[PDB]
Amino acid sequence: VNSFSGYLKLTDNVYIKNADIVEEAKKVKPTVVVNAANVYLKHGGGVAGALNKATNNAMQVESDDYIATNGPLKVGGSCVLSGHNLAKHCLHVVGPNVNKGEDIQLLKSAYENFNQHEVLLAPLLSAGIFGADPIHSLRVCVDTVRTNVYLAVFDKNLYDKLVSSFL
Ligand SMILES: OC[C@H](C[C@H]1CCCO1)Nc1ncnc2[nH]ccc12
Ligand SMILES: [Cl-]
Repeated sequence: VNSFSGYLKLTDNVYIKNADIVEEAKKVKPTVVVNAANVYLKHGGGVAGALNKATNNAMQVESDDYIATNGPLKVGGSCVLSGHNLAKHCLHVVGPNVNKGEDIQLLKSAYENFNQHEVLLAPLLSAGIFGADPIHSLRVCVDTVRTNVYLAVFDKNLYDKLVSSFL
């Protein structure tokens, strides 16, 4: 039993809800919140910009030190950093950004990072401003993640479409 509430259950392990991920994490304080990151950990917009704003830019300051030490992530890769005031940890995961010409096949690799964590709050990878088809991202999530994932969907019209179209 966990404290996630109001989710629709899609499979044995994937749950979904219409929610603002910033407000969800603040309420639940999950062990792991997933950020929709880029390889530079520059948290400018979309989920990333919103999560960073909620930390009063502490996420960005931590991220800049991480990059200065380690260099950029790989597309499809991840790193674990602090969750600041939102969660114990933030798993920064880089899904392909179609608006940059990145290979959509890397979306499965990106979701594989979730399997290193028993329970996660997360957005749909490569959705929103990353330019991929969200119905596709949900399908890859369900077919790749085996741990317990609670998916927050910002857009109301999008959430209803994912549920109604889910197989
Ligand atoms: O796939 C990531 C989605 C994409 C959106 C853009 C259009 C339809 O869905 N973004 C977010 N999902 C959940 N919480 C969020 N908080 C801030 C942004 C955000
Ligand atoms: Cl977005």
